[PDB]
Amino acid sequence: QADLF
Amino acid sequence: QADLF
Amino acid sequence: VGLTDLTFRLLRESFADAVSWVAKNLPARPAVPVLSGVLLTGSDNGLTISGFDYEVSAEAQVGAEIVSPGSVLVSGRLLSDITRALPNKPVDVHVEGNRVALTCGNARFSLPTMPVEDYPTLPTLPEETGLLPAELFAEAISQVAIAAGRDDTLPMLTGIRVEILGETVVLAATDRFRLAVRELKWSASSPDIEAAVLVPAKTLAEAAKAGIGGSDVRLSLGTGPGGKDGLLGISGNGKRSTTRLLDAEFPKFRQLLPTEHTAVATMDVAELIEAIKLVALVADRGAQVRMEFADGSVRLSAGADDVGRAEEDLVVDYAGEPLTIAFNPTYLTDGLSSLRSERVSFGFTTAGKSALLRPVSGDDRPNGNGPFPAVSTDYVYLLMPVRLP
Amino acid sequence: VGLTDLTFRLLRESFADAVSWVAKNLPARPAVPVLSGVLLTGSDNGLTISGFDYEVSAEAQVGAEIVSPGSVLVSGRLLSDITRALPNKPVDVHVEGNRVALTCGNARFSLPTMPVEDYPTLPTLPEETGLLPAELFAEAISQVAIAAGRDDTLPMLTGIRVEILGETVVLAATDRFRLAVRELKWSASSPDIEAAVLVPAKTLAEAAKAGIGGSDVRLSLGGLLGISGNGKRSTTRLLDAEFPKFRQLLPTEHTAVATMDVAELIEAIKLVALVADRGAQVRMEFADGSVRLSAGADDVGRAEEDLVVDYAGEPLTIAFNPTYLTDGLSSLRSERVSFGFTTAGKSALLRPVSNGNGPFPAVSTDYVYLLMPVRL
Ligand SMILES: [Ca+2]
Ligand SMILES: [Ca+2]
Repeated sequence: QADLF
Repeated sequence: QADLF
Repeated sequence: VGLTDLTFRLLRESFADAVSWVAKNLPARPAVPVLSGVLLTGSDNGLTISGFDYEVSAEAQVGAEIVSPGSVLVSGRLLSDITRALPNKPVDVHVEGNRVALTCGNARFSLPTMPVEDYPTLPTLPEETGLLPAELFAEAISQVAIAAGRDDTLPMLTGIRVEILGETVVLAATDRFRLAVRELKWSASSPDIEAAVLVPAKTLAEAAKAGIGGSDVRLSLGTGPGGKDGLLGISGNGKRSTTRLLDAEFPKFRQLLPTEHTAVATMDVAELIEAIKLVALVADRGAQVRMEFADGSVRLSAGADDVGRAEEDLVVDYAGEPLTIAFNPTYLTDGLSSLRSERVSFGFTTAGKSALLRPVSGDDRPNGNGPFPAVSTDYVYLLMPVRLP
Repeated sequence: VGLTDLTFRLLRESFADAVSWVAKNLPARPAVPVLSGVLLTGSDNGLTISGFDYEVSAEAQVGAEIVSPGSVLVSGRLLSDITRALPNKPVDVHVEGNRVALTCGNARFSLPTMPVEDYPTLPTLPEETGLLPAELFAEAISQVAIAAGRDDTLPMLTGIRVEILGETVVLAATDRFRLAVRELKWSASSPDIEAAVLVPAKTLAEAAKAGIGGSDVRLSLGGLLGISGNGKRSTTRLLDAEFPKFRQLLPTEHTAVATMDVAELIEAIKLVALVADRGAQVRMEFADGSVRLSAGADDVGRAEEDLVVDYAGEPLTIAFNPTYLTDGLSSLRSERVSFGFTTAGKSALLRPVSNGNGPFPAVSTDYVYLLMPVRL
């Protein structure tokens, strides 16, 4: 999973 | 509680 | 048969219902991986779905168009999850090597398989001992199972005893606090031939609720010798299942049923059930609810000052002198919900002896003072009380 | 004060529904034992049922026949359990000393009480900041709440940020994986009001869901957030955490855009993801006129399904969390969806729906669900 911030 | 047998 | 492995086509709803059927009797939650799967074999005009647990085996046969013979073993829960979520269209299954190609509409699945070499040969069903409507079998097991023991340490109480004499079948279970007996008539293949077996309650209860539909459910015990050893087949409506019986000897239960009652009470079951677990809201630990029987009234009471006290009076058609008796509220409503009648009849003796709950019709029955005999019914739920404060 | 304590009469279902709501979140065995309880207070205006935990307040007003004024504090859970299970008839409640006599039909209860002098005074509501239809508040909270974090071991994600400027209200929540923002307009008293607070998601979600009758919902800011209306009233303590500045995350343009039927896509995701490892990811290969959803490995099985889709831009292969993706699609409450894309490593912008080859601007909408993809 990737992050917005 | 009471028992049958 | 040859090069092309098992490949078939059938409708989704039929495919899914059969796989959902076998997989529910396949909890099989952990390893070994051989036990996690479900095995499909096409032949003739139809498809067979097979599974095994500990003590119960499920096999569901459905019609399918078999373009090529074969068998394949695929994961049980996943293929039941797939076949339920597919669109409503035909399902094409084609075994390719170590995997299975599943095509429904625009959705396609390729799932790995396991060696069919490893799947156990599952028990033979004995010869059919008889059959009864599934809607009667569903209710008969539902009434008797609720009194069966849930324990382990005492295998004797965890089963349902099946007594077969001719066309009459008698079912019984007890946890030593409560006894449930149902007597019914069925279509027997050996009338008259006698037998008594004991089948695990939980499996026989789940198999009955599963079965509701429906066709006539067939029980397979023996030819007999004679009963038989060692299994109970339950077949009908395209499904078939074996459960290993239990060796324990069920108590001789007809000595426990009272021949007489010193006092009897008849009430509305729906109104009493709601009264019990309203009053029992304050009953400490769900222990006991108390019933003070006088004529035309019973007073339900429970609770302690530390949390609360409850009281409710209901109308009763009472015969005999006043009696104050206390029961386990859960055991008490378990019996009342099991009678499946508009009204209930309580056979009483003393506050320390058994109370016999009997189903009574909407309005039939007639009884001045003296001892009242126990009237015959097809069902009996006998409950013994709790010692009063 | 008077010899006769609180005595009243009211319908049971009216009584039961009000007590069930106030009692729902009360603590079972709190360090301060009165919070476990519920406080009943009759007046000319009817009977008021109150609940508190020093953090969240619940107060319900019901019409009742007050035979004598007074208040009483009785165990919360039990009394909602009682009136839910009583027969459908009038309920008579009479406080006798330290006990309460409750009679409905042929049922009678005497329950112990707690000192009414030991109950905290509930917070007063701030002045009303504005009000909006209950149907809109219900829908607005349902859309953004799904993106808030569900684990208090990192609280800053567990809230819903409420930004109020004039008539426009903006609601936002994010778990760092997904951001949901909805803009709505409400009737504010007065114009030029500007405030921004961050409220625990779960409670603010419960107040919205419990509020579909609906009447009109009033929000009061002054810290605590009041939610009043339809005979019910509640204050919630805000959260101290800093909410991310979230509008830098929303793309103004997209390299590719796609519009699909949501009901068709939701069913496709759920079925394809059955073989997805850990429910981790679903792959989507966007080409023109088609998307191919795929998941799974030789681990369990693999699944693929193709869907029809209006596509603009160059083909893109991107993978999302199936649970996070279906959460967003369910939030649009529209027949179709619009996907703003850039790269397989950047955010995808979902939008409710009823150019040339160049970069496509993001069309303005009241709701946006922005989701981050998975590796590949
Ligand atoms: Ca409300
Ligand atoms: Ca971003």
